[PDB]
Amino acid sequence: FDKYITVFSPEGSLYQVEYAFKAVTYAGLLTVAIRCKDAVLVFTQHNVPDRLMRPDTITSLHNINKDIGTCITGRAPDGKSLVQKARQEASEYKYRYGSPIPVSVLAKRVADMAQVRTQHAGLRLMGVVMTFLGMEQNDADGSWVPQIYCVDPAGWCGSYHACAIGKKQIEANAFLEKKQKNAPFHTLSQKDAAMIALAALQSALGASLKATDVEVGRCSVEDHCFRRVPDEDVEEWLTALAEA
Amino acid sequence: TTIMAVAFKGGVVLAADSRTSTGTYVVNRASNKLTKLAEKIYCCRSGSAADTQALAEQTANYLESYEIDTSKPVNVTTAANIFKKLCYMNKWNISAGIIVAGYDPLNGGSVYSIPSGGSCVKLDYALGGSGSIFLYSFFDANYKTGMSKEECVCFCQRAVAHAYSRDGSSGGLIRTIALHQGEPEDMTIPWTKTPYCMEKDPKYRDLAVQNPPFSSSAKITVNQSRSE
Repeated sequence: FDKYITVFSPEGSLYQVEYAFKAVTYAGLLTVAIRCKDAVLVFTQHNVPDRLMRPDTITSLHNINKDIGTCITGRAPDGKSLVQKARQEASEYKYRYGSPIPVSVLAKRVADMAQVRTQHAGLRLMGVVMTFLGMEQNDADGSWVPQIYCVDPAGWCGSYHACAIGKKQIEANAFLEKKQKNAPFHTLSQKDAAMIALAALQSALGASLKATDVEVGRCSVEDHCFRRVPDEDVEEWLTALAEA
Repeated sequence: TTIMAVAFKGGVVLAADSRTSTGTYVVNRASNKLTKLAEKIYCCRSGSAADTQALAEQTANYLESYEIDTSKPVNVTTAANIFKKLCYMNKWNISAGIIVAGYDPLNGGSVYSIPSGGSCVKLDYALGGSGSIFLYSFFDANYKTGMSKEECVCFCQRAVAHAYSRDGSSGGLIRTIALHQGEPEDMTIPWTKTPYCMEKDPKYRDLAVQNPPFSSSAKITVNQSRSE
């Protein structure tokens, strides 16, 4: 009964929330995000099993507006419904206050959408983790700083230096923890950050990657916009890793 | 107000004056009536400042959403259609004449006119505002298709100067923007460097003879300048 709707079990837990988190791994893909000195990057597996599928129509990355990107991990159509609600939110904010929504504010608004379904009966929770990426401005000096914020099915909202989500996330997080001990990720260049993210994917999947197996997104101090990184730029990061 | 847009080979030029007034007093002498709707699409606004600011902002909001949903840059015809619908649904409660103009790679440079009443007409040039009435004849005599971008900027600057020298409700700066496949180019001419005004035209230097001195003849000569 506690297994079927949002009420508490006797130990204080919510089972539909636990099960919505297994939906995140059931989908079978892995994502990694990392923030370095001047940028934020996100690397997700591009799976095109069927040889007849048109690869440029399958994506886990989307723009919310010009300057904010998302990566969906988990049940794919659930994630597309949250992309549409986030788009609507960012456009209401701009009408009301006359400026584009900051990435920390947007993440909190989507986290509230999720919490409402853990507390009202009759609508299914969405079985996804949404990762949001963007640059944010300081009020002191006016300089811009990259951010990563993740939102989970319970309505939790949090910021990271780097994060792995999906199948074998436990092993990929362990891996990034080790690498962090050498140098904090905010001192690293793009290339060094990228070599750590690609090495973590490979280590956890237990395989070798070509450029066509990963899709990558980026925002930077140089160009605020969220943009897909070209396959040629990724090849050269993988080449650089294969050497060392 | 004097606004206009003209097509050229591969784009458009928009132009305006900078005055906002309550009839006989100037509240702002440096308004900006060329309003951005998307990277390469602008409108020109005439009538009630409050109404045109509000409908431009709403049209821009809808174009930004559309562009994110399709992942492509929008066409001029889509901006004109959205704007037309807002002007037509609210026609009894607003005072607005709009011109929408811009560049897109499907149709090139395009100009649309949306006058009071909410009609939508696709043209080679459009005029609007109180000052337009002074320019119908200027274009009928001196406008040609196929001008270059620099010809067209110069022509529109001259056209705006002629209208504002005769219309009391127009004046101040001339603002222009040119939209084509490259980057947008804005320009502001100050009144002191205007290409035409009555005050510096030599055929209006000498004063009319209205006040001739008391004389023994009916011949009219000069105005009296000193007491007898």
